[PDB]
Amino acid sequence: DIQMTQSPSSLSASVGDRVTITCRASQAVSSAVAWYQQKPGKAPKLLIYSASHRYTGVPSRFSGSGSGTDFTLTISSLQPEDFATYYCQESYSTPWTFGQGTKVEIKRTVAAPSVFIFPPSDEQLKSGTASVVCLLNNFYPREAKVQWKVDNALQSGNSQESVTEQDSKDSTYSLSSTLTLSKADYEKHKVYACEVTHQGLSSPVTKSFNR
Amino acid sequence: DIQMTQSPSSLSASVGDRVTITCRASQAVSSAVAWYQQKPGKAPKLLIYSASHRYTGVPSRFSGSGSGTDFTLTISSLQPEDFATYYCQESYSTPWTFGQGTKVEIKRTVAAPSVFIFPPSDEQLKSGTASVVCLLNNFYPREAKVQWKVDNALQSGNSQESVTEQDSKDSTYSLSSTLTLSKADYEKHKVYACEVTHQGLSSPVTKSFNR
Amino acid sequence: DIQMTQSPSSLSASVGDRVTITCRASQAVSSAVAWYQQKPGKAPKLLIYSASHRYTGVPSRFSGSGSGTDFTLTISSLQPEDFATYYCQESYSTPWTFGQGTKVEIKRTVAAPSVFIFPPSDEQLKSGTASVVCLLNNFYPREAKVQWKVDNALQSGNSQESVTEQDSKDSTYSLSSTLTLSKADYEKHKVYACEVTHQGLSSPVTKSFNR
Amino acid sequence: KPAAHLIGDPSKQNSLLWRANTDRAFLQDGFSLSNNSLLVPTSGIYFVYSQVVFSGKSSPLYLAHEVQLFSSQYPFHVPLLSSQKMVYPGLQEPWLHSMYHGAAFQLTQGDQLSTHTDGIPHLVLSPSTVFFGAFAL
Amino acid sequence: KPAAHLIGDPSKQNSLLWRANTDRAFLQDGFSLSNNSLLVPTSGIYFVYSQVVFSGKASSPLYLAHEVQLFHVPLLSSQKMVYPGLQEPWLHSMYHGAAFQLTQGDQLSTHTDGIPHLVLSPSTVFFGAFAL
Amino acid sequence: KPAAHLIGDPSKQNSLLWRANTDRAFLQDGFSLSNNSLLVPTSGIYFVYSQVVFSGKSSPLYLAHEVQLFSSQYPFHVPLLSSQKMVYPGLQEPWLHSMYHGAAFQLTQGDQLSTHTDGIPHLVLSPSTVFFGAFAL
Repeated sequence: DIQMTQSPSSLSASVGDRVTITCRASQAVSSAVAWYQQKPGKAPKLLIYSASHRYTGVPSRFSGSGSGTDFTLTISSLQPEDFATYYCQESYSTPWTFGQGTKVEIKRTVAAPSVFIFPPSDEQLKSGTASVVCLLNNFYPREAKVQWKVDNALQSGNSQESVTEQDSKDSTYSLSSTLTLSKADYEKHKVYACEVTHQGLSSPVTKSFNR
Repeated sequence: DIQMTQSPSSLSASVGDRVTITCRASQAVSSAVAWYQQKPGKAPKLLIYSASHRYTGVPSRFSGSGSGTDFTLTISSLQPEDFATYYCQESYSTPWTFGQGTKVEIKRTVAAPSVFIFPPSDEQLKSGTASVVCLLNNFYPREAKVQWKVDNALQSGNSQESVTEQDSKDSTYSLSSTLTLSKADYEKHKVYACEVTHQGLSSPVTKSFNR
Repeated sequence: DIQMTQSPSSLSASVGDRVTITCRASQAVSSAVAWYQQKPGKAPKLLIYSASHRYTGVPSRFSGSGSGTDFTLTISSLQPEDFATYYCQESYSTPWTFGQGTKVEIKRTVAAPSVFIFPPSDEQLKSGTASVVCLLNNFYPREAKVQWKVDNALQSGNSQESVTEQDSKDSTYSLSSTLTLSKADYEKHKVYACEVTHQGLSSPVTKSFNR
Repeated sequence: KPAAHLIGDPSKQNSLLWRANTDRAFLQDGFSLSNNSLLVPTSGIYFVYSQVVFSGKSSPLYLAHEVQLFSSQYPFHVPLLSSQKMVYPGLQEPWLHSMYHGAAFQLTQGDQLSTHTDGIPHLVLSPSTVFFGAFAL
Repeated sequence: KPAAHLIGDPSKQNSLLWRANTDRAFLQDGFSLSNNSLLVPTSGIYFVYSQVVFSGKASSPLYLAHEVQLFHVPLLSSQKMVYPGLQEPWLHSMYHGAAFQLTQGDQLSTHTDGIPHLVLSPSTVFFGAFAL
Repeated sequence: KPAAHLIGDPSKQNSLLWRANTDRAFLQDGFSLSNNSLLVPTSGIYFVYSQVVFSGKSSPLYLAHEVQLFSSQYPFHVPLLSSQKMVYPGLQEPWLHSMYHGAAFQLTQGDQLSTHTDGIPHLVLSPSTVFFGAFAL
């Protein structure tokens, strides 16, 4: 088909900033390119068709340029209701493939995460399964790494993570991670640790407990 | 040529009624059909061209529909001023044949006529002929019967009627009957009478004079 | 190429007058003719394109006619600010050759000049040359005569004149005669006169200064 | 914007009578036929076009097809678009000639566009092979 | 106002694939291709045109055709029938165009017979439409 | 809306000279000739069309007609619309070949439309048979 390669995948910006999003196509594609805005839990919204034409009621801080292969969306002075995901889309051929989207998020200062570790409840252990949770709280930027060690042996494929959206006050993130393993394997071992790497952390933080 | 068969020849509807008129064409005709409105002794007015398009300054109660062969004028809410013959016309070929028209009458509550009688003028009796005139005023419906008795002896072939068109406000009619006869025969008799029959009169009204 | 022969070369009319200017094209030329208006020291203004179409902003009194080979710019009510040189231009071929222009002067009731005499500056006299300036201010018609008298001995070939273009409000001219001579010849004489002859003066005005 | 696309009536075979009342043919925004002519609805520029197709098989066979404008003066008919061909005798195989053209013409309201054809018996009457059309610029 | 001018891909020579992404070819104001058919962007009246050119150099007759369909109903049609004993090379060109009422999402496509014999360049083989 | 329809000059017979100053020829709303080219009056989409007709009665004869767009690059002309035909010697009868084509093009203001022709002497120089034209969409 035709591929639409948006870049960057995300970018952090502040209000009144000029924001430039690029969309590169696998073919030449006339000017048959559109741009959409999407906020979570809502449908997309047409901003731009025909590469540069602005759809009706779309504010003039939005613009599109480009021809052939390199297309750009540009917000001139960002506004507090402009923090969304922007999709480009080829309108030349069928199906009408969309790019993978660029997320415009809020810039703020670096914020080290605050780490907490939680052992399994006792009543959960009656179920035969053991969930260990590591909480990374109120950090920025989003890039954080969590390592699970069980008696200094590090684990691979038994953890799941989940991150929140920027908080509505300090614009920070929070990460939960859940090591999950049988009551069997859980009893074999004593020390359970959760090692965090972040940009605000000058050395890695390890939180841990004994059972 | 092409023939435009309109139907019905004539209809009667109350104010605020939806009125619907059909026109069937001899051929297929694309959508090349126009509709005109003609009040007595006036030139036609263009209402609809191209089957469905309303000419400028034609009020929105007039609409046109249809395609190919069966076309339809529609008045959504009939107004007391909409009494007229309506013509369809084919705009496809030449000559541009009109249909035979549809007389739209307005239906009203019943209204007894006011009867007035007029003797012959003295200056007309010099001429050797005597016109007697009966006026029936502001009635509905149009169907009225005028009898001329001269000394209780009713007349036959010597009167003529003429009726006005529906009033544009009260939607009524008026009738003039003219009994015409020689000065000689006018002076053989004394009592000249006018006997009006109408739906609005439970009992026939006669109006008369002596000479 | 195509030659454009504009006529007359110039003309004089009073305010209110209907002024007609002709342009004849060497070939047939459709309606592909334009008309421009140029005031001295400024760029032409588009007046009329496509022979008869008035460029936007251009007042109604300006109109263009003609087709094929004879073309006409017409000013119906000539205005005091309508003085300029009007050009026609063939727009059909390349290059887009212009007519030679027509100069329009505005006619006015006669106005006498206001004379002013300026002596040489003290700092110019250190330079070894004396410049004496006479000023004729706000007069009509253009034709004036400036005599330079030095101790009543009138001067020949040592003075230079310049006239402004007609005012766009009052339609009057202004003259500036500059008598120039070495400091060596300026030190020899005492009385420096400027004598003005005009149509609004009933007898020549002399303006002088003692050295 | 006024437009019209006309088609031959296949029910004639010895005449090319234009029509506009089927699938694939139409009058729109004011066009109209008058005795096999198409009637210009308002003055303005119009792209006018027409296609024909002949086929078949003593003397040479003259094919021709022209889009005309009716006029009041001599001629009575000025050609806007013209094509000829001339198919000859000894042709051991069946033949097929096709004529297409169109151009822009300044016309006025009530002008009459007609077409004249030579070799009408040889016409190929179908919606996609014989047509006459015009549209306002 | 919508318009497209499409052009053949000469990297095929045994299929006539249309494209609007080069110099001289384009989509404007709503047109789009979908599987080698031009999609009509809105309902209205369009002028649709196509040209092809076949050529050869000379057992059985050779049937040439080119058609603009409405994806099947022909809008524009032409044939020619080149036969055996031709002592010189040949070349047939076919052009046509006309106004058609189309609706949104209608699919303009083209069928061709004698594809190997096509002359593919921008100026010889094309297919396009514009809204009136 | 810009439009132009051009005709050949019959007083030449050895060159194809476009002109717009006669009946059935025109420039409208900004079109302009420049050294036998058509000058595109503003940027936009144009339908550009042309027609020629050739006729006649040792070596093969080459006919060709082409609508070109002047370019600054090389070979300074890019082909928009092209046709050929190849009329050969041993023809016992007179011949006549006709070439039509038109398409929509994206042009900008100042672009120069011209036509190259091969076989100029054999051209039928009349208003309904040889013409060049363009109009704005």
